[PDB]
Amino acid sequence: PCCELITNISIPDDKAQNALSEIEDAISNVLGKPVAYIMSNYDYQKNLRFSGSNEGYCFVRLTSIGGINRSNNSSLADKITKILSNHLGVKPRRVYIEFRDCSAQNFAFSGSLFG
Amino acid sequence: PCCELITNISIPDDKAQNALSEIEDAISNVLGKPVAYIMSNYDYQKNLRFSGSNEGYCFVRLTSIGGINRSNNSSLADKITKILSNHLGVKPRRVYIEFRDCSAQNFAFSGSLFGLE
Amino acid sequence: PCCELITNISIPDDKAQNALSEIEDAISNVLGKPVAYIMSNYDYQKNLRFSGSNEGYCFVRLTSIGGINRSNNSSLADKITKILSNHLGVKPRRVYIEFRDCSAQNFAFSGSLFG
Repeated sequence: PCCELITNISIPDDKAQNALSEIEDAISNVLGKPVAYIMSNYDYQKNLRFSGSNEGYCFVRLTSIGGINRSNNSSLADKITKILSNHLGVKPRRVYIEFRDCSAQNFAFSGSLFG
Repeated sequence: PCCELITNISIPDDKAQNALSEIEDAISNVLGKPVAYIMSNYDYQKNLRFSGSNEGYCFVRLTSIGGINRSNNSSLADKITKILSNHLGVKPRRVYIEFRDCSAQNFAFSGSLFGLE
Repeated sequence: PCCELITNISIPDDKAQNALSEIEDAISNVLGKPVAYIMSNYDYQKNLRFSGSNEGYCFVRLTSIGGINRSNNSSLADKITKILSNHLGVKPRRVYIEFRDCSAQNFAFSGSLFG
């Protein structure tokens, strides 16, 4: 799975990595997908806006081959939002999360398709 | 909705904010979605290329829970492209826009999924 | 087509664009699409993580209106991974590629829908 965090909140690299690691743990726990396949990123975007302002805000896009369903999505939305509020100080009402279900045939690793 | 602008065109932060605000207004007008629900971003990507060169270019990805259809897409393609050319100086022929639909069950706000039930 | 490269490997702009040019060539060949239609990007993301570490890694998202299929995906997965290993020094096993199909109705160019 892939976890893209896009935020106008700035924290040092170790603390950014710490937050990603906790999100990775939640993804591992809820989806049951192996660490080997988990990607995460903290993309600092100074011009990011939500609700017509540049106030602190986070958007997460989570892409997964399966595991995208009401139960998992609700669990991860709760967990990920809490992690972000804790480590980045973002208001829960300034956190959006998108869940994307993708097909195995549309992914490649080390130059070959999963199939 | 989420509106991700990716461009190799450098403009001052205040001007980037102004352009994003105008795009937000167009999105609200066409899709009927309140600004309160709109995310937008100006992602300066200096090495972004189109048609084999690093010449001025904009790519926009617009994601919305519904409202993705021929009439709305056409209207927003026209409105957004005009805003970009005006504010950024990009040539319309170097503006790409992608439209993405999302189900409410696959989108969360304040730690909870959108939709009922 | 659009090819978004996201990587925690930093290289100078001239070298970044060279890698992109080679990727563009490969895309043009495999998908039978002229360079005129190809967008590419090199997005340096220093905090990007894969498999639980911040070690050198490349993620590629390739979006096309059609041309997303086993043969094309397989061929491009092979070609793009080789390019990235050659040009960026990344290990093939830390190259992850996502292929996306987009409808022509959901893409616009020059202010008008495709096309």
